[PDB]
Amino acid sequence: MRVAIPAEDDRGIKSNVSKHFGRSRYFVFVDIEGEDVKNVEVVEVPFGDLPNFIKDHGAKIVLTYGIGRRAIEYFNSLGISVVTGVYGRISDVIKAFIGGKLKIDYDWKE
Amino acid sequence: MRVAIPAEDDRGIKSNVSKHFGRSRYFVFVDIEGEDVKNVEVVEVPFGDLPNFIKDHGAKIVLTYGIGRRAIEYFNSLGISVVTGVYGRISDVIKAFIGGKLKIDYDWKE
Repeated sequence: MRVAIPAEDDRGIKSNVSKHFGRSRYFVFVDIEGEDVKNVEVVEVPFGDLPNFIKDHGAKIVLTYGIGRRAIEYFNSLGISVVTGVYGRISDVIKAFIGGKLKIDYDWKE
Repeated sequence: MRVAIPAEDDRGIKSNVSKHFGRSRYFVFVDIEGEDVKNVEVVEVPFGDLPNFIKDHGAKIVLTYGIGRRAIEYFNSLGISVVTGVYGRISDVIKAFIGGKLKIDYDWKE
């Protein structure tokens, strides 16, 4: 399926998850088929804009560090699932995600 | 992909989303391919048990009404996304989910 990830840099799968969704200016869209990463797409954000931006790009899951409750709810209303507390290099996150061992910062709100 | 939903009854896609994940005794697993529902599987729960139960059944998304923060985090650590605030007949939820128009109870915590 297609997974969306806010990036800190325009470095694609070598960038880190941006700590603030919403203020982030690059997103990485990763097409996953089984254990296999079939496509990486690295685009920039323009300027419920952001959620609609993500939905318009086909992403059905969003992996983020921090994101507001309202944004999560807006995502959810669009049938999009959000994972919070994710940090680190996006390449590592995608490998963790595929293998059921994601590293979550439980304390991302404090 | 495969979506897991806690059911109030053993009525499958005719049951409602159970209002309490965790105390629920039936789950519905729905295989979705595009706009198409390819398979429905209606099983019962035994007796991070529940999350592992869901992961062991191949579900990568969980749609729930209420669920605890700890359970969500545990799901997330297993690379599983959770949607909260979902209620109603499971057949209606699945149709909403596929079309980007899910109806969310923003106030499911109060």
